[PDB]
Amino acid sequence: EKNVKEITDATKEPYNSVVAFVGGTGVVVGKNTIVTNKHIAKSNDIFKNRVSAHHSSKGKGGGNYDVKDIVEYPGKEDLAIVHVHETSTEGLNFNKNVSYTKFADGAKVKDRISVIGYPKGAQTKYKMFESTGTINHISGTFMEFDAYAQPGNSGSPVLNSKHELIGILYAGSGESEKNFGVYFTPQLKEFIQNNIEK
Repeated sequence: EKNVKEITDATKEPYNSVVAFVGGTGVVVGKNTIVTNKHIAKSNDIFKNRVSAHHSSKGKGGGNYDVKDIVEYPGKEDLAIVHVHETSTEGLNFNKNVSYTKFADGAKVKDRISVIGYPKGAQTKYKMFESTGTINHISGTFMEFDAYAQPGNSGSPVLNSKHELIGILYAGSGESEKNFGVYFTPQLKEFIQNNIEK
């Protein structure tokens, strides 16, 4: 499926839970807590760069926030969580400018999904795009879906028809029209919930 539309204003749910990294995308899951891919978190840590809360072309941004620390998932799964300092250098509060996306118990094959991220964000000046598709395969922690994705879309939220979080993108095949995701089992939901700032 190639149905890709620009989200020109990202101040509303669920788009205000999506954040921009340099190399890709994350989701806001709880207080001061962002979920993304491992290499997105790791390579950002050695440049010590900021994250942008729901940046869009006409939206009015949610601020730019420094990273506190990074917690990686010990297993094989491409999952890292990221903590921010909640006060930006403009004085914006993180938790007043995002929403927390809900989990999504669980998913089935042939479900319609949305992938929201920043494909080729360096070339677009980081426009937010929504891409729709369908889950073809779920096996344990793995899932496959046929929504159009460009790199970019590393760590992009996969949402169901009720704006709830099924998982995140980590890999494409090969422009890509079969892409692979980290499907959030209860065990993965346990890990994320335990690492939300309180």
